[PDB]
Amino acid sequence: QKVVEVAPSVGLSPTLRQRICDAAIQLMENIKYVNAGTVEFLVSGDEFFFIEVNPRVQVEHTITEMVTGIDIVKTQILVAAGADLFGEEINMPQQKDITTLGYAIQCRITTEDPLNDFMPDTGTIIAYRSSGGAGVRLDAGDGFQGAEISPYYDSLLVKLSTHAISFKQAEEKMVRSLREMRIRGVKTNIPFLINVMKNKKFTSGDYTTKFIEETPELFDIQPSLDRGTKTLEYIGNVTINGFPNVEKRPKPDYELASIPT
Amino acid sequence: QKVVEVAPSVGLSPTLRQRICDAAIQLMENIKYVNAGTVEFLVSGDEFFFIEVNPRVQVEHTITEMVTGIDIVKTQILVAAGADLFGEEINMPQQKDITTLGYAIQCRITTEDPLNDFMPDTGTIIAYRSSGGAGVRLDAGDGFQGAEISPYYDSLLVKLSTHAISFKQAEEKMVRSLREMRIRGVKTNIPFLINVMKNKKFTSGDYTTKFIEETPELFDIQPSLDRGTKTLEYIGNVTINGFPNVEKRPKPDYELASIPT
Amino acid sequence: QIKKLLVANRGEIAIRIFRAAAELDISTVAIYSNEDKSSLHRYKADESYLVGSDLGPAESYLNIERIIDVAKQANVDAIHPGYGFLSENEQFARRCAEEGIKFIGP
Ligand SMILES: O=CCCCC[C@@H]1SC[C@@H]2NC(=O)N[C@@H]21
Ligand SMILES: O=CCCCC[C@@H]1SC[C@@H]2NC(=O)N[C@@H]21
Repeated sequence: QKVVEVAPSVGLSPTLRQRICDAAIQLMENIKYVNAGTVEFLVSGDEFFFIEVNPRVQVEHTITEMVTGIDIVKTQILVAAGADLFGEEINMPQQKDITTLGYAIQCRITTEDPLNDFMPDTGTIIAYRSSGGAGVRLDAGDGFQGAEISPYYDSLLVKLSTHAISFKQAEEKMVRSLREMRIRGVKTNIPFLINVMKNKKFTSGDYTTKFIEETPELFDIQPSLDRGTKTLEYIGNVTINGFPNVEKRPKPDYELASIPT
Repeated sequence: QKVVEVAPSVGLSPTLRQRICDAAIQLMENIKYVNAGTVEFLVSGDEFFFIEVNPRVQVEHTITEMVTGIDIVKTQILVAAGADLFGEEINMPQQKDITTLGYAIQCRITTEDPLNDFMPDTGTIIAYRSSGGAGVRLDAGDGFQGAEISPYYDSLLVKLSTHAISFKQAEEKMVRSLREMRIRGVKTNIPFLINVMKNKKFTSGDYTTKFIEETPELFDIQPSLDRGTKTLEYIGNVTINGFPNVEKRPKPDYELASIPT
Repeated sequence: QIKKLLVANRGEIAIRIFRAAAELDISTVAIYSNEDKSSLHRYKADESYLVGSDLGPAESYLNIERIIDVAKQANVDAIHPGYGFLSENEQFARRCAEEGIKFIGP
């Protein structure tokens, strides 16, 4: 289960990544591929292997849009209309000029309770704030200040994605939204993505596929008391049902006491 | 009024902008300049002119961040500490590693009413929805939930910037995004903004600061039949003040025998 | 040459495609199951149709022929399968063709 994606790769060498992208155009050139398509590979040192091929867009296309400035999805729709990718409708820069500018990261915020082995939680969403600002991309899914997520589907509140000149800049900046996020009503997985985001083994950029299993210090102790929620709850109780002791009338008017200091 | 900002310049040839930069840099390193700074030129043919310096950030710094991938306001702060530009901290590329990948546009969403002399509107916001997705950047201003905006400050609700490899593509991105926004309870400048975006003579790139003045039809603004809003006004009205000839009873649709078809 | 586009999918990616489609001045049709009654994505498209009265879980997004039903009934020139349902279904791809609906993909 893919948890977090980076564009482009890191630490992984510049020749290596060259021969892999070469190899990608090989397979697809050879069989005359058409539309968006992910060539999968597996990297063991200066050595890779083919795995499979996803013959459609991916969840993590975001990433590749942000480091090259190509709308993949809009392009799909123009390809299927007949577009030359080097005509005036797509504006594909020829392969030689296509670049990456910096590093981007995606993580999908879901309703998986990491306190309960990532069981999708459901119900109404009754408080919702996303983020925004500098090279922060947001793709809304199921989540809005209104209504509810059902057990039937891939839980995914928000695709959240960040972008900077340096990986470590993008990691900070991804952390900083994850926290601004404010979802209430359904538990979520943010707390676990934060710890992934802020792991030393992450930035160093040399992370294996077993990154996760050999790091127990990712599933970690804090349920969060509902600080101001418990407070709205007290206030709302007293207001409707009175305070047991005290002439249950409206809130009396009070002379403002300037307070010496 | 700076109304719409673009980066970089569509209308300048390579060697002009290269000289337009060089000049600015000439000024700034000649007098020791430190931190963020903007040098303004007026441009007629193949000749710049120096106009002013802005010794800080400007609203439209985001547009530069989008195409250089360098966080301007971040660095400001790093610089104030004492960090170096090309050191671990700021990770600024050397002058000839810096580039534009793509083009970005900035729009500032205000409550300035176009039909009424660009005069800031006042009051509570009764509906607020924004944007997101490919190429969209949003910097929160005054708008949310149910802010009252006051007549005391520059009304700026959202800063909206978009980003793609083609300039046209950034435009048609802007217009998507503008058309998505819902701000309710105040007038805004969205339609005027839509109306500059759509304009051939802005898409052409070749535009002068005489643009808005010699394009009168920017002000041609039809309000469309916003069904949704109107229907809520009607239901609200009847719910509270009832119907003419009709007595206030418990609301029918009271046979679950639906309708033969 | 695409005037009207349908998305055989739900959630972020239907939304992603709808935004993409608008950028291109193409009308959009969405589709939803029952329990997707109040999904964001259903509200983000120019047009929206229930996929059949009777279908439950995911079965509602995997029904090749009924999605085509909606597709034909609404004058659609192309379908974007998105990812995760019929995105990778030969049947769907093939049947789209036979009916003059452009399958977006390979
Ligand atoms: O009457 C119901 C509203 C909730 C009352 C709770 C407050 S806390 C202080 C005071 N002492 C109590 O045992 N109950 C009220
Ligand atoms: O004052 C009563 C509430 C207003 C209801 C307005 C509706 S619109 C159709 C019909 N024509 C009227 O003059 N009033 C009702």
